[PDB]
Amino acid sequence: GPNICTTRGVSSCQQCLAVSPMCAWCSDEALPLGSPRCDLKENLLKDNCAPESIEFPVSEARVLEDRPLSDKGSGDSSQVTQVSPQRIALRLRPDDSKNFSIQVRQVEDYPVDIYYLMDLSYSMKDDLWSIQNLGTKLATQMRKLTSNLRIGFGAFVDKPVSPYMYISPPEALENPCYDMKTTCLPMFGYKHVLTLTDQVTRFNEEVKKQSVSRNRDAPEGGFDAIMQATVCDEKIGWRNDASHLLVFTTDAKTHIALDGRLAGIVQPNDGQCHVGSDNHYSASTTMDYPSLGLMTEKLSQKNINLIFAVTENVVNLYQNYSELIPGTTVGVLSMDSSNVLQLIVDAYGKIRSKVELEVRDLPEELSLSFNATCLNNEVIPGLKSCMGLKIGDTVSFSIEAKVRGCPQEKEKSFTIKPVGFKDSLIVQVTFDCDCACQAQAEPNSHRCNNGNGTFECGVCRCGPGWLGSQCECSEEDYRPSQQDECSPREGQPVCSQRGECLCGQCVCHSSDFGKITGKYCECDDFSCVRYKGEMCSGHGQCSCGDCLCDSDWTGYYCNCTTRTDTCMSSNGLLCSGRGKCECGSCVCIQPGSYGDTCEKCPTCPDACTFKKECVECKKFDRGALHDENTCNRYCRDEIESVKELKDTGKDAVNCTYKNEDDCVVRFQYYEDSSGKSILYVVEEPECPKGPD
Amino acid sequence: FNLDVDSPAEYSGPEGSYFGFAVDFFVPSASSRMFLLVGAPKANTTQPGIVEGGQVLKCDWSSTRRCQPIEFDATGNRDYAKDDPLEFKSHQWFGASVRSKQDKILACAPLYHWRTEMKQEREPVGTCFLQDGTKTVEYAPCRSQDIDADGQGFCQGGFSIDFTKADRVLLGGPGSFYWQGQLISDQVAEIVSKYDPNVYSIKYNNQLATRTAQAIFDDSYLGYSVAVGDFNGDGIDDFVSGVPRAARTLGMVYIYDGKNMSSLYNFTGEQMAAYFGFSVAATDINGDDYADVFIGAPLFMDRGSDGKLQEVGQVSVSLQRASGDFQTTKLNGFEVFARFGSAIAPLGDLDQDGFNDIAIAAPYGGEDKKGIVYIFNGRSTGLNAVPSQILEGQWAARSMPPSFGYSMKGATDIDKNGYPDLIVGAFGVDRAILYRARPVITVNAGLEVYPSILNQDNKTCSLPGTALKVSCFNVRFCLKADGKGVLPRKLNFQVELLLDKLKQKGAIRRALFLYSRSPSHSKNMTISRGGLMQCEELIAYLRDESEFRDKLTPITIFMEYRLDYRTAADTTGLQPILNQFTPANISRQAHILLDCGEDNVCKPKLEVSVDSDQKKIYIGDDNPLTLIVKAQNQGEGAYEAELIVSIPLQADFIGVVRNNEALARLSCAFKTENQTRQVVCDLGNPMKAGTQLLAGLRFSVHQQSEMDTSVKFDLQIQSSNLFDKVSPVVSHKVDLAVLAAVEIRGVSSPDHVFLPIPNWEHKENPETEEDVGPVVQHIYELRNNGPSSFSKAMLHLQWPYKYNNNTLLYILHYDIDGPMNCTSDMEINPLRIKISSDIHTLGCGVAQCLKIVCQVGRLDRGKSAILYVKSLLWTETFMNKENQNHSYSLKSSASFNVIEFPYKNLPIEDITNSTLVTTNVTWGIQPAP
Ligand SMILES: *[C@@H]1O[C@H](CO)[C@@H](O[C@@H]2O[C@H](CO)[C@@H](O[C@@H]3O[C@H](CO[C@H]4O[C@H](CO)[C@@H](O)[C@H](O[C@H]5O[C@H](CO)[C@@H](O)[C@H](O)[C@@H]5O)[C@@H]4O)[C@@H](O)[C@H](O[C@H]4O[C@H](CO)[C@@H](O)[C@H](O)[C@@H]4O[C@H]4O[C@H](CO)[C@@H](O)[C@H](O)[C@@H]4O)[C@@H]3O)[C@H](O)[C@H]2NC(C)=O)[C@H](O)[C@H]1NC(C)=O
Ligand SMILES: *[C@@H]1O[C@H](CO)[C@@H](O[C@@H]2O[C@H](CO)[C@@H](O[C@@H]3O[C@H](CO[C@H]4O[C@H](CO)[C@@H](O)[C@H](O)[C@@H]4O)[C@@H](O)[C@H](O[C@H]4O[C@H](CO)[C@@H](O)[C@H](O)[C@@H]4O)[C@@H]3O)[C@H](O)[C@H]2NC(C)=O)[C@H](O)[C@H]1NC(C)=O
Ligand SMILES: *[C@@H]1O[C@H](CO)[C@@H](O[C@@H]2O[C@H](CO)[C@@H](O[C@@H]3O[C@H](CO)[C@@H](O)[C@H](O)[C@@H]3O)[C@H](O)[C@H]2NC(C)=O)[C@H](O)[C@H]1NC(C)=O
Ligand SMILES: *[C@@H]1O[C@H](CO)[C@@H](O[C@@H]2O[C@H](CO)[C@@H](O)[C@H](O)[C@H]2NC(C)=O)[C@H](O)[C@H]1NC(C)=O
Ligand SMILES: *[C@@H]1O[C@H](CO)[C@@H](O[C@@H]2O[C@H](CO)[C@@H](O)[C@H](O)[C@H]2NC(C)=O)[C@H](O)[C@H]1NC(C)=O
Ligand SMILES: *[C@@H]1O[C@H](CO)[C@@H](O[C@@H]2O[C@H](CO)[C@@H](O)[C@H](O)[C@H]2NC(C)=O)[C@H](O)[C@H]1NC(C)=O
Ligand SMILES: *[C@@H]1O[C@H](CO)[C@@H](O[C@@H]2O[C@H](CO)[C@@H](O)[C@H](O)[C@H]2NC(C)=O)[C@H](O)[C@H]1NC(C)=O
Ligand SMILES: *[C@@H]1O[C@H](CO)[C@@H](O[C@@H]2O[C@H](CO)[C@@H](O)[C@H](O)[C@H]2NC(C)=O)[C@H](O)[C@H]1NC(C)=O
Ligand SMILES: *[C@@H]1O[C@H](CO)[C@@H](O[C@@H]2O[C@H](CO)[C@@H](O)[C@H](O)[C@H]2NC(C)=O)[C@H](O)[C@H]1NC(C)=O
Ligand SMILES: *[C@@H]1O[C@H](CO)[C@@H](O[C@@H]2O[C@H](CO)[C@@H](O)[C@H](O)[C@H]2NC(C)=O)[C@H](O)[C@H]1NC(C)=O
Ligand SMILES: *[C@@H]1O[C@H](CO)[C@@H](O)[C@H](O)[C@H]1NC(C)=O
Ligand SMILES: *[C@@H]1O[C@H](CO)[C@@H](O)[C@H](O)[C@H]1NC(C)=O
Ligand SMILES: [Ca+2]
Ligand SMILES: [Ca+2]
Ligand SMILES: [Ca+2]
Ligand SMILES: [Ca+2]
Ligand SMILES: [Ca+2]
Ligand SMILES: [Ca+2]
Ligand SMILES: [Ca+2]
Ligand code: NA
Repeated sequence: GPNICTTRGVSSCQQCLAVSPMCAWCSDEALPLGSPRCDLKENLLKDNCAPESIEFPVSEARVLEDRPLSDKGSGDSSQVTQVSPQRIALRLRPDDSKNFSIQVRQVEDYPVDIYYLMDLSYSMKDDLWSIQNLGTKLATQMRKLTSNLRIGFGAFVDKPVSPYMYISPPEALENPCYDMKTTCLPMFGYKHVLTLTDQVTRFNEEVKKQSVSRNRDAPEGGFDAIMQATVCDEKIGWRNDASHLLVFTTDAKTHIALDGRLAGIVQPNDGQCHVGSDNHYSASTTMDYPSLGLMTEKLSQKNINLIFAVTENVVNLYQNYSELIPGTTVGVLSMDSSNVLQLIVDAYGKIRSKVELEVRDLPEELSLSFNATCLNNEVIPGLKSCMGLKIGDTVSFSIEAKVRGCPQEKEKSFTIKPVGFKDSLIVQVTFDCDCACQAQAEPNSHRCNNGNGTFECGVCRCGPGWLGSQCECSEEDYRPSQQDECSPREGQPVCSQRGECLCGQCVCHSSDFGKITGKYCECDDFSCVRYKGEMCSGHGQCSCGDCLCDSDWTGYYCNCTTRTDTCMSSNGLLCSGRGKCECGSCVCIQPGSYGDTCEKCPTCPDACTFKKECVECKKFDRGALHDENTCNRYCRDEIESVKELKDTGKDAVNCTYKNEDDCVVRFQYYEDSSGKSILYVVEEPECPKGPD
Repeated sequence: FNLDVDSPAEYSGPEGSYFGFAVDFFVPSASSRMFLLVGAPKANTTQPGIVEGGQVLKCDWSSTRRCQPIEFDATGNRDYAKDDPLEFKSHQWFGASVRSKQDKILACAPLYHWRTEMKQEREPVGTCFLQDGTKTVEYAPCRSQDIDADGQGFCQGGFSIDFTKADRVLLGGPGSFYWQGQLISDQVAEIVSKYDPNVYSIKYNNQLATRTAQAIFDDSYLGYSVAVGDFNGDGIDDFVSGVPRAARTLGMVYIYDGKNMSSLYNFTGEQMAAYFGFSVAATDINGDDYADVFIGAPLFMDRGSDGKLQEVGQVSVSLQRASGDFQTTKLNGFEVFARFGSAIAPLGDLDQDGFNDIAIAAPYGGEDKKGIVYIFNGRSTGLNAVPSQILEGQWAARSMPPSFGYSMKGATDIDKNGYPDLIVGAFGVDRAILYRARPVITVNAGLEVYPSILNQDNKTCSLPGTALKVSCFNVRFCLKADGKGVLPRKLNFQVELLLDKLKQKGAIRRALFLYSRSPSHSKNMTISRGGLMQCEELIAYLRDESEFRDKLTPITIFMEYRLDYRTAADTTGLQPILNQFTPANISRQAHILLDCGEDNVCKPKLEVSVDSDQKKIYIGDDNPLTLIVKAQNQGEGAYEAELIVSIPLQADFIGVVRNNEALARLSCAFKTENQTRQVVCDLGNPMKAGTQLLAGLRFSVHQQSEMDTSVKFDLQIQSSNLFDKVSPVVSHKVDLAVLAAVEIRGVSSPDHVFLPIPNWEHKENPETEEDVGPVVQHIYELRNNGPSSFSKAMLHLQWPYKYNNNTLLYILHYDIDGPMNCTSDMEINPLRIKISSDIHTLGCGVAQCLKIVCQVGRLDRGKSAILYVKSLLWTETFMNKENQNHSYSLKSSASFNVIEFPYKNLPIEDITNSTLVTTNVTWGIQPAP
């Protein structure tokens, strides 16, 4: 019956496909003039159309490389694979979509690179001493998580130039500590010391050879060193298939981009490598500090994990900086760097506890929506990341690619990759805009009857004036002609009053606004909805009274964002654990909760009624969390069985409950004892007592 | 939008000298000539033994683009002793800042180093040079005997500079006092009069200067940038400075009183490391004589469409009000890493429209990163956030980014054409370029057709050639033009006329001119500046009845006017420009006589009505409001019939409904024309006789505008007919209503207590919480979810205080969160306890009650009031409760009553509800079975 295909696709085969993915064309002359030329695939068959002469392209997404997921990262046999599939060919027809899927695994026993980038200001003299044996001491703990481990070393202070440096008296240059009654190395921006090696002893050796320097003002130039350690891939020696950890150790605030102007340095950081044979950052005196955006871009590309190991006095600072460079982790460092070891280990586990997907080179007219299956089979819609993972775990993501219109390009390739991973899914997208029958087109006249029009795909379409089925009438004045059924009925007006019916068809009036199309001039290029004075909220194209939303917008008005970042809590939890993110805004579900991310809930039950489930789950193998098999994931706090309860310490919340065995269980929990969270249980629950 | 980009003046300096790092105009009062001033911070000079001392070049504008170095100082380093220099001018970056007020030029060397006279040093105090004709003094406030970093040793004074209106210098020194930064202002008179070449540390009398502060303010870089303007009563320029590292690199902008360096207002950035305060500017952007603040944060990261951070830079625009409060909006860059906001240059009134304009630079934007400069026009409502012109760098890099836009300067009509011009610096390629503003012309066109209604049977005038007569009409078009400033007397316009525009491209040409016999006709035209609305007539006829069939489609007469501006250029080839908000064309339309009665005139009978929707508009939120209209023409045909729905400010037009297949899908549009907001819907052209329409117009009315009765829509149909052209106007009132979903909820923490209490010993005279029992928290929340707000409410808490002389839940202390005060009818915590770090129900009905009453203020949508009641379980009571083992449910209850609303002239209704909160005290040990 009358559909969208038979009212918009009748113009031509290319536009027939352009109408709808469900449309089909007919290239057979046998079909007499009167029946539709663009219709459903079935309807064309039903109208006895030659199956060979039917143009019906189908969108597909076939996998080209489908390597399985590795079980061990130390696999020297086959190349380690942590993402499947690896390559997909996507082919789309106008305004069509095609969904696909990807599996990401946190592979057990993956290789690790650790570059130790160290502040060597005078305050770090004691730190430099405590890490003399750090190497071997580190190699042991890392052995528990990986077999193949390389480490390296690098140091920084600040740009060897005024005002950051002492340049007078002449003795201050050779020894910045001339007045402090001792000696320290002259100022240096960044020097690479030890290229990433598996010879752990080399670390200890090189560290003991190091010595500190001294800066004039408090902020230093670590950002220079961070950049250089990131993009000088060869010098540092990052391995392709290895987790990259860049440990940044400092006890002071830092210079940022544009600070360099005081020094007479106004050339913006190029993000390129500038550490040569001498192993010193040569651009230090001529190039400004890198901006946070630049550092982010390069860290993301080179798959480097920045770890901020800073002292108490500057923690909050670097914490706030970290929130501007996503994926970066911050740890609290002691004044002598005694706890740098556990900091690194704690950071590593944090790093491999999450999987977030990123997209590179995504074509303009192409949109991607995500679903995330992180836990069991629970499908989280509109999410492209998972958290609270353990090494060995595997998450899944469902992806849909939809094209708006049909960009007549050649071939485009984009990348869906998990952040910091080497492996990736490469998508080759191809667009089937026009029909194959258009290649064998005929320029003009000749075959298209006695007229001088044009003929392709078994159909004709004349030029200016000629509106006949096969080049009939001229520039009007050709009598009433056909009069035709230029309307869905006959008692209705002709051509939607937006044109006159000339020669068995409609000729739509012009409009200053935009374009009027359609078989009956019923298509409007500018009558789409409005949200705030703008059409389609200024985030969508108007197509025959319909809004075709832009790559990150949805809804009938094109005013609903697909973003989730504005729904993330301080917990890294979407709308805390209390609601869902609809249009970049948290809609709170948890009874009596509110706030931009549902953070506020003063009438929610005390924390005891939640931690209890973990105690029943972890320590008694029962409860709701057990039944749903979410114990390991949701209950991550350490739960230690204790003899008695204490009164000493701070923040001791006494929680009690009666279990299925009618025994009174008592438990207390610590919070930020040191960023951690403990939970003690009295090992002897109060039970009834027999005779008897 | 009016800046010439075809023929801009291009100036050049020595390569590597950073020619263009600083720019300004030189407008001396001793001459009728004007010049360009360009700083070349790294320029080599003839100063003996000085490498890259830097210089400032004066550039001629009349013809030859020649640049001459100004001779501030030809001497090299002065000596403290033999082979012991007192100063070091090499790499001093002289020219890094340049300012000029009339005959006086101030230039600075922010990297000038100084030995001091106490010890061998090399401290960058910085120095400046003030020149006036031939006299040259050296201003160097930071070069004092307060040395080292804790003092003004590393001040780098002159890093940024500016003059005030009363001839007073403002100077920035980012390095003073451990890089806290410093502002120092001196009278130009004293800077000159007190100069003494034999004194290296001159003290000026009327000096204003910020002073050292606490060490938490260190490394803030006060004086990184400076601008001046008035921000209080007196007409004295106050001091505005950027402090980009302030507040943990959030960045700040300080404003000091121009009279006595007193602090006035502060601004604070919102994203760390964004370098908020890198550039500042002050200019009145909305023509209200109140200077407005512009702040640049070139490394700001906004959130992309994907949701990811992206460095695009941001500019803060703060409109000053007579109140003292600023009205601030924000403005983001367009390219990543382009550093939009690196330079903000006021232009004065670039297009002479009555409001000042401003230029913002993204010196690393554009393809090939050559540099972009965006122009923003001002208006009454503030700054128009959409740039009217982009300026693209024309030079590619060599070893450094061209940095086109890194420095700029405007507000100086250098060719005296009535329009201020603009200098842009590109120090990366040692280039500076001057863009001249083109004169702006405001032209209003006229078009009328006689007669409007064509009668095919009225063959009046003869057709040239044949003996036939035709039904003809007159087409008269008019052009008047005028523009401020310097621009030609006569103007050449290329006007072209088109008959039946909406009916071409293969359709039939339905109306022709008398001679050309075509729908098209062009015409050269030359009008005079002012009010001479020069007009020209044409005679267009109409094809014979048989020639065509269509006679309902109106005949649209189209007129467009071009401009031969390639001819109207000045001597130097500065072509004029049209006002961007003026339409280059205009349309009128004639209609053919059809079904207009015996009198040959169409007299319609238009009438419109709106169905009583009975919908209420609840104050507080956005309300879906769909008005249903019936527009009927119970008379003759109404040409250009339009439905005019004039709507109130509180309303926005969503669109015409289309889901209903029994409702006409009209073609409507929203226009803000004049000071009236209204919706316009096409009802047919012509809306034929007897025609009747039913349409739905969806609206959304955002309210919460306090005391009002209702909102009204006015509807009227109007046509372009001569008789009965409109319909009676119809008003439609929709009542405002009040609705407040107010709820109260509670909770106990814990909600249960198991007996016996561990380690609990009975003390006859209790002192601590530990001595009494466990802590029990009851939290009560009164929250207003509903759209409407309420102004006053009462909260009543009933607390189970005692059961037969036994204390139960002993209240220690209660806290409050929100607009409410509370009062307990009994003394809270009588025993002064402090430290830090079959189940029977005991309600207030069967127990001694402690009442807590609370008065609640205004709770708007989404707001709430919270009562935290912290109590202790009186363990003694439950142990020797005559006997031990028993199960008790301690019940407290809270009710609320909303008593007042702010919407006084509207039907209200008191709101009441309540909840209860229990704490169950039971025995986990059951000695049975
Ligand atoms: C825009 O933002 C900027 C930046 O945030 C604001 O600028 C700041 O404004 C605050 C508020 O005025 C300033 O704080 C004040 O600092 C004064 C500086 O004195 C310094 O030198 C003296 C010696 O001459 C030292 O005594 C001070 O240091 C001592 O104390 C500090 C700790 O505060 C220690 O670390 C030191 O070791 C010293 O012991 C300073 O170095 C300071 O005098 C002033 O103190 C008064 O006010 C505070 C409360 O704010 C009181 O605690 C204090 O006792 C003083 O007030 C009492 O005493 C006076 C008499 O002395 C009485 O008259 C009063 O009635 C009262 O009894 C204060 O701490 C800060 O310096 C300044 N920063 C900068 C860089 O400008 C702008 O305000 C803001 N503008 C707007 C419009 O918002
Ligand atoms: C103003 O006038 C001065 C001269 O008075 C010019 O400065 C000269 O600039 C050139 C380069 O443009 C310098 O030549 C280079 O010298 C380098 C070594 O000297 C530098 O470093 C030492 C360190 O002690 C300093 O003592 C000395 O002052 C310099 O700072 C060499 O490294 C260079 O050779 C190599 O590098 C270059 C670039 O990679 C290669 O092209 C060469 O082939 C070679 O491999 C080079 O010789 C010269 O030293 C500078 N002179 C001075 C006194 O500083 C300014 O350019 C000029 N400015 C303007 C705008 O006119
Ligand atoms: C995008 O734009 C559309 C159109 O304005 C927005 O739709 C509106 O959404 C609001 C949400 O509050 C709807 O209000 C609701 O009305 C119902 C009754 O129908 C009521 O029960 C609810 O309590 C609520 O008040 C409103 O109906 C709707 N407007 C219409 C008529 O389309 C939409 O919110 C925008 N999306 C976003 C999140 O930007
Ligand atoms: C780091 O950023 C946090 C915000 O995430 C800052 O916390 C708030 O800072 C504001 C502005 O100074 C204060 O008004 C609030 O009192 C702070 N709230 C909290 C949670 O403490 C914090 O000050 C920043 N710290 C540093 C050193 O930069
Ligand atoms: C993610 O999950 C949602 C919810 O199941 C999916 O939403 C549906 O998508 C189909 C098309 O694939 C639509 O026909 C339905 O109308 C959608 N339902 C709702 C309620 O939105 C979504 O498709 C999933 N994403 C992917 C890539 O599979
Ligand atoms: C510095 O001068 C300013 C004015 O230039 C003084 O500001 C005055 O403050 C008083 C209150 O003490 C106000 O009532 C006046 O309106 C202000 N004067 C003017 C002219 O507006 C300020 O008091 C001075 N600084 C100090 C420390 O006294
Ligand atoms: C018949 O048509 C003629 C020609 O258009 C009309 O005559 C013109 O009417 C306009 C009215 O604005 C006058 O300005 C012109 O001067 C008239 N032209 C001439 C040649 O006189 C006339 O009005 C029409 N007559 C009737 C009764 O239909
Ligand atoms: C209006 O006058 C202009 C001249 O100002 C005429 O332009 C002529 O057009 C041709 C083709 O561009 C030029 O080569 C001639 O030099 C022009 N002739 C003259 C007289 O200079 C133009 O013909 C006139 N336009 C109309 C429609 O009358
Ligand atoms: C008649 O005037 C209208 C309105 O000024 C013109 O519409 C603009 O045309 C330009 C150039 O084609 C477009 O880029 C704009 O989008 C249009 N503006 C609006 C508001 O739609 C129209 O082009 C003019 N017609 C002719 C033939 O010059
Ligand atoms: C809570 O109590 C305070 C103190 O009485 C009230 O705040 C006062 O409001 C009065 C209005 O007459 C003012 O004159 C006082 O200046 C305010 N007190 C203070 C300390 O400034 C407040 O109105 C009460 N709140 C409610 C909701 O009842
Ligand atoms: C794609 O997603 C759909 C649901 O939208 C699902 O039914 C289907 O199995 C998926 N197809 C593939 C091959 O991933
Ligand atoms: C089109 O082709 C015909 C021959 O069939 C020829 O006579 C005619 O001239 C052509 N049209 C034009 C405009 O020349
Ligand atoms: Ca340090
Ligand atoms: Ca240390
Ligand atoms: Ca003032
Ligand atoms: Ca203003
Ligand atoms: Ca202006
Ligand atoms: Ca000018
Ligand atoms: Ca009549
Ligand atoms: Na009101």
